[PDB]
Amino acid sequence: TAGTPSGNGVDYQDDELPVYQGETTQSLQDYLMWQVELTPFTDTDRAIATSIVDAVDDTGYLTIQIEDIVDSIGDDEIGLEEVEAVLKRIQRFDPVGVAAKDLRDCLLIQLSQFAKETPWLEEARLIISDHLDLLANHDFRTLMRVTRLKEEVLKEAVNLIQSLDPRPGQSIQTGEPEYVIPDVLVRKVNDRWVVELNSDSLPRLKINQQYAAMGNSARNDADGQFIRSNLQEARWLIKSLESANDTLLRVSRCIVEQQQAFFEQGEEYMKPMVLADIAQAVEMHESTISRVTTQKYLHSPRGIFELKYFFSSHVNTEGGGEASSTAIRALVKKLIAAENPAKPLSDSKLTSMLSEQGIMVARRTVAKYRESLSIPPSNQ
Amino acid sequence: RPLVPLDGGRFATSDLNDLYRRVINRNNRLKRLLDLAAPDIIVRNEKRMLQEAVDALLDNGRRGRAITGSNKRPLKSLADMIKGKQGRFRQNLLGKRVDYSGRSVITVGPYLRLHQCGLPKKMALELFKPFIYGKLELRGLATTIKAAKKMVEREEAVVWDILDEVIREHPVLLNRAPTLHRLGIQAFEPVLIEGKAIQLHPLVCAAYNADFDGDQMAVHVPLTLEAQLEARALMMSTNNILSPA
Amino acid sequence: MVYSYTEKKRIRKDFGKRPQVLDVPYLLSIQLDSFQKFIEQDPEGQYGLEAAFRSVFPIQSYSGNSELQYVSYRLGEPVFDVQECQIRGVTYSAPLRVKLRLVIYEREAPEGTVKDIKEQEVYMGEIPLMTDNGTFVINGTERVIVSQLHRSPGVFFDSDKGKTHSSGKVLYNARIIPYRGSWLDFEFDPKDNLFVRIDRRRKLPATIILRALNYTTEQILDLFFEKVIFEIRDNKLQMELVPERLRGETASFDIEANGKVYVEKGRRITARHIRQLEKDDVKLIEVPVEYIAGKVVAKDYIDESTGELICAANMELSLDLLAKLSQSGHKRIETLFTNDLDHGPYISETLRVDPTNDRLSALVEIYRMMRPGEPPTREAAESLFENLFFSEDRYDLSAVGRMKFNRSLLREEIEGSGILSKDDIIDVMKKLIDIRNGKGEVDDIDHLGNRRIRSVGEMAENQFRVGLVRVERAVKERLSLGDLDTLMPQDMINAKPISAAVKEFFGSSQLSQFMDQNNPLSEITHKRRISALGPGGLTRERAGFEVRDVHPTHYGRVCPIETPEGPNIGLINSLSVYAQTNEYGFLETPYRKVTDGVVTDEIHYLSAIEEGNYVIAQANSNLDEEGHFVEDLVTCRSKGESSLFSRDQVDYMDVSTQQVVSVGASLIPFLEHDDANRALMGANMQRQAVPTLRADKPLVGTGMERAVAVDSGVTAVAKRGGVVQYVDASRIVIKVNEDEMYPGEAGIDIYNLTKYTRSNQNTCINQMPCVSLGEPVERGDVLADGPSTDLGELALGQNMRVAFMPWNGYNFEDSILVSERVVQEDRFTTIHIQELACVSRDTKLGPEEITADIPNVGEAALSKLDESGIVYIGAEVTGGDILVGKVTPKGETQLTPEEKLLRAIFGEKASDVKDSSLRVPNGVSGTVIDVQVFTRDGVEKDKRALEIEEMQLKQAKKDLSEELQILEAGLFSRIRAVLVAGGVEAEKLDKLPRDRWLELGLTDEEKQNQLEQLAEQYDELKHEFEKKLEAKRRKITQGDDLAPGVLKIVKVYLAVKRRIQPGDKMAGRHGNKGVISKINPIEDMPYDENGTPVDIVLNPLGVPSRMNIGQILETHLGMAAKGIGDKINAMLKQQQEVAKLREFIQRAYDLGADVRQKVDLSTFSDEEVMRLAENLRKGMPIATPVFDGAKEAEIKELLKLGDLPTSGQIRLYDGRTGEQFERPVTVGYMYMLKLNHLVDDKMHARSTGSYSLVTQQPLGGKAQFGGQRFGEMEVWALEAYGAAYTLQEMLTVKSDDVNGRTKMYKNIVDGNHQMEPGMPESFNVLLKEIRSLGINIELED
RNA sequence: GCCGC
DNA sequence: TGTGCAACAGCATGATCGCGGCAAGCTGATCGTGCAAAAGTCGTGCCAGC
Ligand SMILES: [Mg+2]
Repeated sequence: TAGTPSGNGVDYQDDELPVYQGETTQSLQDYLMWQVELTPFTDTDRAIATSIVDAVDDTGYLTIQIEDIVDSIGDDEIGLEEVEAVLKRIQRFDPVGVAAKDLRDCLLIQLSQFAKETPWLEEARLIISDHLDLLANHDFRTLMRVTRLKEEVLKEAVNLIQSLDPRPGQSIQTGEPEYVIPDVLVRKVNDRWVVELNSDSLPRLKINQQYAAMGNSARNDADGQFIRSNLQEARWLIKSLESANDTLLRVSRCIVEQQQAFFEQGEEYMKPMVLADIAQAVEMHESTISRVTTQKYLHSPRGIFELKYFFSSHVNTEGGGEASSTAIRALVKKLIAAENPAKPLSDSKLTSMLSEQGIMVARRTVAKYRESLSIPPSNQ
Repeated sequence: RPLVPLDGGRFATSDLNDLYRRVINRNNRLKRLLDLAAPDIIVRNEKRMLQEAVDALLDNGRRGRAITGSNKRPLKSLADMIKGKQGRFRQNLLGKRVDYSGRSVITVGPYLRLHQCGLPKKMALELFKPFIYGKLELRGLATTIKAAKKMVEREEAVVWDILDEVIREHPVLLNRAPTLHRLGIQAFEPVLIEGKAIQLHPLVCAAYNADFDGDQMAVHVPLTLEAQLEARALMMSTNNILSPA
Repeated sequence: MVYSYTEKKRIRKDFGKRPQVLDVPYLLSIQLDSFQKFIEQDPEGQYGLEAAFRSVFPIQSYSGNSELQYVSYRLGEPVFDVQECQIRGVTYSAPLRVKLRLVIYEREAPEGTVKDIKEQEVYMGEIPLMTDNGTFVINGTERVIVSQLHRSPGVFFDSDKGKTHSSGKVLYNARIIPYRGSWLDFEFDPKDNLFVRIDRRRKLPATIILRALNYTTEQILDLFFEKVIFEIRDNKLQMELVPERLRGETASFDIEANGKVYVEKGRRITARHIRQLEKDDVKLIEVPVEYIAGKVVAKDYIDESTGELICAANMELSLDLLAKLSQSGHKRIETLFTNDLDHGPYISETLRVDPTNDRLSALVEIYRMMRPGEPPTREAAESLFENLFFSEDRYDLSAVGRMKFNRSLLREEIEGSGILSKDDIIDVMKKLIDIRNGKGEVDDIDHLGNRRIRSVGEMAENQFRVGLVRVERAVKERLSLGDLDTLMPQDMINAKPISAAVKEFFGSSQLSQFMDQNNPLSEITHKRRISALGPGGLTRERAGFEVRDVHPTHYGRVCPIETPEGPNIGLINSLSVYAQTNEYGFLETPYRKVTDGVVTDEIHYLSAIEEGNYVIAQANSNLDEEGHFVEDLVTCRSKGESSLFSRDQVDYMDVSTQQVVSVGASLIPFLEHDDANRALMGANMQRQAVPTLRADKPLVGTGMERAVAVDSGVTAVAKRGGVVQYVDASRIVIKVNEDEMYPGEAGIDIYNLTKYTRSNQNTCINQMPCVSLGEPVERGDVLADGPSTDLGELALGQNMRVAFMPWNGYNFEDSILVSERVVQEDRFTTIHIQELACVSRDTKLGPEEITADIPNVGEAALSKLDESGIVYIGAEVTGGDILVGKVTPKGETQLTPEEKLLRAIFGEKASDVKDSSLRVPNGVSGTVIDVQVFTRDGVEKDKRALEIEEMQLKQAKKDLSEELQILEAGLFSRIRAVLVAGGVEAEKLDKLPRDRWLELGLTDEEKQNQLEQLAEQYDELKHEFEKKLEAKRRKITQGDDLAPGVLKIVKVYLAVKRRIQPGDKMAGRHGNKGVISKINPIEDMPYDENGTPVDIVLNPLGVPSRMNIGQILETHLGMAAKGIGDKINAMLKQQQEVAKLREFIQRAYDLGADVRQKVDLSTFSDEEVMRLAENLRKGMPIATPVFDGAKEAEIKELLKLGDLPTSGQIRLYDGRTGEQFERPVTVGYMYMLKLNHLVDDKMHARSTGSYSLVTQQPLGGKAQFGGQRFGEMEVWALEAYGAAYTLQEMLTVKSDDVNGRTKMYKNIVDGNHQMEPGMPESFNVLLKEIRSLGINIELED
């Protein structure tokens, strides 16, 4: 290693019998319930506040309906008239705009708490937020005529709109778990692309299991011999770990030899690898190989980190033989990305171009591929 | 008995869970083998091993050697959790870490009265944060608790004025780490000072067995009408002048 | 000559009085010698991995007709130096290459071979290398490895103090320790029977181990006891005479010699009667038959008539048995001594204890006893006994163990086998038996002749061996299944175990730890540190009072001052300044030989036993010009004692008084006027001082500051110094003198001075040059000084003007009153450097990118970020400012219409990517100092990174082109000389480049030989320089092979200044510590008649009860030194002529009472006198050695020469009122240190934070925002007061009441102040834990 | 490992 | 006068060994299986909006 990162901060409970214990953390709802406790509320008001705080998502939005909140209470004199009042009180909390019904509600609540002398407060308070929101989503060229205002003033009214916070309530959120990957199966580039299995720790577990179980057995302080108590348990542990490691290594080897085309040259050279294809390769059932490849990750210099991605069973009735949709999806992404400023990319036109390239795909099949991670560039 | 998390998404089982897993595995294997009409020797071996696993779970290190984990130290059993200095009785209960607590080095204050002590103003505004929030919201400076929290975070001058009133008549307790006697902790009226060290009256140093060559004390706040009165009536320095020995 | 260039600049006035026979050693050679004997190869197997390789190899598989032949090894060149390793966070190591050959032996032909494959060397593991200072950079740290003091292998005899059975019975035991293997014990029970404890098992009698060596009881009886012959012929029954043994006995009957009475019956036994009997030559004499009744037969006499015989050895005889033996024809009967005067009944009783009389019986008995499992089959026991002892692999005494074993048994030979033989156990048992009988004595276990030292090289060798043995095991198996095609690399090279063991030892070990980097002296003390703990050592609680005591053999080996205080007292020690280690591993100290009545300058090193044997004189004993003692009777140490002896009686003399003081203690002036326990505190506190903004020399020293400063490796020392050519704040270039040079390529010296950098304790290490320009430099001179160093002298504090008086209660107890002038002048101000790092790793959502743009963050936080998104170099950051901008991707594949709307109004990401950026932690104020972006190979290089690369390569070419320029200048000079020799155009030739087209050809010889060779050398030099520059450039820009997950690493360094404050802790070097109580304005401090105020006020009450008299003497001597400096400064102000200034300097230097230091300004240059005077303008740096230094009279005459009061006390005035203090107040100069204890690092306050998941109780400790623990004694105090409500509020809410906490917080915010207490969660956890047992516990109503 | 006892 | 009973010494085992604070320092998971049963998904074709 040319350079090594510094060790990440870790801790463990010392001078405490239940080792490592734990640590409490603050969340969005925990921080909202803290504010509920410190504001003057009645018993029923506190109950409603807890009910609507429980329904706040991580983004801080209100996933459940107000009418559903009223239904949940199931109490007389708890109609939506007072549920709305408690809801507004909660919305005016430290993450301003939290617990909002929708995007319009966030912006309307956020704009309420301002100097009231903002240069374009009233220009964007309701005219842009509470009305013609879809126009602001679009270019809003006609919005200038709709609001009877010049484009110049709107050019900064939308600037203020963007200055307003998009999704309030995810700022207080911490985010300590980075969900990093150890990449149990590193693979490298050689004259034939060899692959290896790291983090096995089987010899490490073997040595520790020896020094503990076989160590106690070999220690002649105890009468007799502990040849069956733990000596024939460490062997089972080692055998289980080695069997799992061998199965994983063999399956990953089959995947690599089949998908070497992906790693070589361009990435989008995936074969539609079905579970049976590797099942016959290892002479083993597909279900056992499948369970194995569910969350195992490989480290690639350029390739994606995920065994399941290679399966792509997408014969797609391609012209010569078969193909894979994931490669077809990458092709569609690249084609749509590199187009004219108009960028038609019509699902009929895109399908015709793909068929000319040799991929006989239906017109609607390309549309589902595009809608998976993109939007039509004014193709309508 | 939660397992410990690891880098990425991996989880490591604590020593309490290892004993439970061993017991469950042995019990399941014995139960399955008992239905197969296995020879009595194997059944006896399995029964003895299950008995040993249960004994290790209840009190590891008894009747034989002690089961150890990945490293060569015994696994903590159920009995290793309720006994000893690190046990709940001596650690969690009979002694506890507490909120509203501080600590720093002590210096001498010769200008101090006997009932007074010098408190760093940076320790206060943290030891007395809820009181400051209450006074801020009571005087109309802050309407919501969020506003008061933001105002305290910025430490404006009016916050310092409010803090002084909070410290106007609220006794505080100072304690030195080896408390051989009750004179180990004494009550004082805090005096706000600019600095980072607690100023201690020279006449209580002998009772504290304290000197100004690196000693530190802890600070505790009695946030109760009863606790404040007890500090003023029982634990103040001007109260305990004669040694109760 | 007399003084070096660096020492002529400022000469310390030594007070000496005793010449030095030898100088002081490097003090870091130990570590260097050990590691050199480790990595370095040896023609024999004496030292180096070579010994381990020969111990393991050759290895052959069982019945494999296959061998591994080993031939040599080689260590590779490291890919990074120490600096790059330390900045990158990697280990500084070297690749290990070993050449080995595989030979296949013929199966058909016995002892014949068919194949022999000698392929090239193979690579296994990486060996960490120690730096020139004796440190191991592993994972970018320092990690010194501490030496260990353990018991040497051998044989030892003890007596357990004779208080075990409470009967007053002393129990003697013997013990054998090998280097590796099982142990052996011999013990005595209160019944006096031999017991053997093998490997700390159950007690077993010595007869079975005796018989397991094929020893029969009869044979054993003869060896165990001397036999006496009883002859019964013709009913006479005569007795053989042994007068020597017959010392104490009662004559049961008349004893007659040759028919004449010699000793009557019951006649008193007298040494005279025995002598008279021995004088008369007497043959065998008759005795009463009844006496033999108590005798015990030794042999087993056989009856010639029938096979029946009395073989019952260890048994007595009966009267009827006499008739049986007479009938059988037994004329002579053999019986053992049976005498108890000095000898005693042993072995035979143990024989009666156990009846096993066969080798097989003993073997099966020991196999069953030591291994209680399956019974053996005549083979398990036979194998086990060989495995226990005398096995080539399982058991081995070292060469030290064999030497000690032979020495303890008084054997002429020193060398021997590594395993014990049959005779060794016999000799040990015989010696143990004799010890009880009276001959011999028990040895001391704490004697330094029984305690050995292991350094880093030996431990590294041991760990390498375990990796070898581990790898060798796996190697054996694959030889069985290995075809001829198989090659060594394919013969289970197994580089994994060797490297794993090596890194395990070097990284995670008890004796491996970070080196203290507060000061150079602290690093030196850590490097020279001896520990009794560790793997082979003793645990803390297992130690006792006698182990931690000062032993008389500690004299010149370990200082009796420097040691930790609380738990580790007496278990961690330091080498004395002159101590050295034996090849076996025993501490030595040097002494001067004494021949006749005159000492000789020859020096011998003696171990504890060697010193004890001779009478050693004291260092402070007066001598004559010829070397003869001035006083007849002299003080000496003979055998752990001290008394008066004649000068001739002495055989050796102490080389120096310091011989008994550690290097750290050697730095305490007037140490002998300080209490030893108190001095301990001063020596310990000297290593906690932090270097300040500017180093200041001690005005009062001991003369050891230069050795510590130079030997620590902190300064820059001229390795081959010539003349200084270029100087800068970061570089020094020296033009080496031509008197010594390496032929070819000439050469210059380049030194890259270290700038501000983090230390292990977060302090700053910086180097500043001491030379100006064109200055001559000799070998070993100091060019630049490091942290806390001044002109090559250790300078770890500052010189304060101190008054000793009480000042209005502000120095009560140990408080220190400091003036504001100290704060204004930035004395005691330190720089602290911190390191923060940010790493980007690929995630399931996707790669983690580092960018300047950040969602949901205002422009204000991005003001200080670069285009990449990193704080600008030199930015000042506080609070929670953003250092590196990093965003992690989120997981989302269902585009909700609102999400599409959010993406429509806002950016494409719509702030979906979360914010995980490096922000400054609260309480941390720092200025951007250095950014260290590292990039993965293949990924796009960071925009900031290319700038770092450009700076790197620019510096590389800048420091590389100098040698090329010098070489090309030399070549041009040679060409110019050649063209001058013929066809010289002078300035015309010099104007045209390329030597004016090489000056055409001129003569044929010049064109063919001179010009052609010059052009060839020019081209070769240019090509070589270009290739070297290209190689350096290619090395600079390379992809960083990082961890598979890791994508990019960015490191940020912050620098802060620590202002001096009252809550801070200060100390002198006499054990006088204290914290600051007040910073006083300048007009309030006491001042003298000239209006000069003092800087510090110290309490006089701290001196007399501490016995810190060195404080006062140091203060007086500092006053004298500053007075002399003041006189010199006054003379320099008025620009007096050099002659009288030189005269006054000379008068000050030669003052004293016969001091050894002789300095004359006569041989001093006139300019050098001026420079020296300006250097000592502040004060004269006096030096008083440890036990041989200045006296009161000398201090007084120095005070007189400085025109100061002789008492050391002056008149002082109150700064607030102007009144004169009644009594005179002592005023002078003292060296004060600032320790690493600060209120900022020790001020914490919490109201409410996070809590542990278990017990629902707040966390503990700062850096975690914890609460103070209210322990058991605090609760006892609250109970004693009667404060029930305070205790309930501490025990319940505000601690573990989950609902009570929130209710109390709400009440306090509402201004109610009502507890409303509930039940703690810890008690619920306890109830659940108890119920999880079989016990039902409940709360009744 | 260190600090205050 | 030989015999049975109660008191005692020697040995093995268990339990305990001060209180606060700051650093630096770190553990993994296993079957497997084939098999249908179930759920789930992909390529393809629908009708409604522009
Ligand atoms: Mg103290």
